[PDB]
Amino acid sequence: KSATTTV
Amino acid sequence: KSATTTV
Amino acid sequence: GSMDKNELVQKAKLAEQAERYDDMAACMKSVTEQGAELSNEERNLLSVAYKNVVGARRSSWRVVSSIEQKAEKKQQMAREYREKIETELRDICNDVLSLLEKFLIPNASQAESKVFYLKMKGDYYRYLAEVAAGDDKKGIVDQSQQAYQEAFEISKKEMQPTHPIRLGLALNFSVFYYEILNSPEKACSLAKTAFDEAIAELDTLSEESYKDSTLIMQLLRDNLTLWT
Amino acid sequence: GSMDKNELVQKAKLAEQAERYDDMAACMKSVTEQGAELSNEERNLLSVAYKNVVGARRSSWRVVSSIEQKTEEKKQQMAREYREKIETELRDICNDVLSLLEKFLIPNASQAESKVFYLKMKGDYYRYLAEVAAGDDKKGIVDQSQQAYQEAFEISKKEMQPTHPIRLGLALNFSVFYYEILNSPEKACSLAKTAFDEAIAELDTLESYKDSTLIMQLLRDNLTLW
Repeated sequence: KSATTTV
Repeated sequence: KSATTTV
Repeated sequence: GSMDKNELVQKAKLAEQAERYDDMAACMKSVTEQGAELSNEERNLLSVAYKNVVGARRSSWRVVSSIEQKAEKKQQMAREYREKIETELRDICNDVLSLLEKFLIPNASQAESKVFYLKMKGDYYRYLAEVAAGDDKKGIVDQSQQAYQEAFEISKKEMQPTHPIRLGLALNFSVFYYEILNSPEKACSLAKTAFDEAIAELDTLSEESYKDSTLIMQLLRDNLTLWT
Repeated sequence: GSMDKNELVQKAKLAEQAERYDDMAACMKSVTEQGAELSNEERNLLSVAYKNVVGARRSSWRVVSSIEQKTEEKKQQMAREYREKIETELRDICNDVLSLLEKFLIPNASQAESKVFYLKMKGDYYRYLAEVAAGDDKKGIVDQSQQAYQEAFEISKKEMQPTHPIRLGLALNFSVFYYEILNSPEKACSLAKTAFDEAIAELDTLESYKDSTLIMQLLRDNLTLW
């Protein structure tokens, strides 16, 4: 899927 | 620590 | 006066080391409910603990929700399990969302806090929209758009396009439009915009914001790429 | 007749995919208690689910048990009680597996490689129970392991080529038992090398290929850093 914020 | 079985 | 707001922040960090996020999230829920405003450290510990906790469920959700589609007795086995996780997931979202609207958001001076917590609000309502099914769906999809917009406009009038938080906001927001609000148009619209605008002052990003700023723009761009 | 032993094995594999081992271990506990003997697949699903579940606790245990001493009062009691919460959480897992082994698995396994496999596990979980074990009852659990391991070593040491993974692993975990648990750095390498050199002799045989080498590597990695 699409990417998003993480750390 | 020392190693041991896994998978 | 019942309890010690500080030992909790510690337990939260000791839980992180032991990699027990469910425990870590609980310790941070208790801290937020103390009323005080979350310090940058505590604010991260919170965002970290919950994104890790809801993370496992969203991941498990997709996995099970997939093998569900791909016998009846053989599918009902998978159907009910995805509903068990789904509610487990819906619970996490509601605690954070409450913790946000009732304590965090209304109680945050720093505009970058008001956009940070508000990004979260947009985020968790979106995860709640992903697993969301039925009619109430369109309603939660809206709570997200608004929470994200309310934050975009705040950063779009308070933070340099190179600032990570605003970049991330643009990133997650754009993804909301693509996946959730089935609008592949508006999807890249803000993706590029926030990206090109970030490139302009790219030569700034003092050696501080520097990394995270670029990391996101990369994702911002990686998104744009695989969207065309 | 109160339930479907098969759907459980399925739920156990659907839980693995979704990476929910606590769920996975539960489904396999239910399967073992059905009485039937565990097929090679079901047997792995069990070993996998539980080693993954106790794994998280042993790891978290060390982490918290460490920062406990370093910050060695109100700041230490915070960490002390947390390691005791995990410890019992860990002790529970071990007791379910250990019971599942001595009451169902071990007494009901034809294949000698099963009798040494399940018995290896018995030696393993009693050892994890010995790691976090404190006090007097300690020496007692440390013994339950040694014996379970020995009872298995001798079985493989008279039933499986020194190149067979399961026996290699048995030698591996056993040797580690002697080093870390039974503070005997002597006997530690004793079997480590032995099972290793003996494995090298028919090394030109080995399907088993990969796992066989993987272990011998660990077997050797151990010897090196020991």
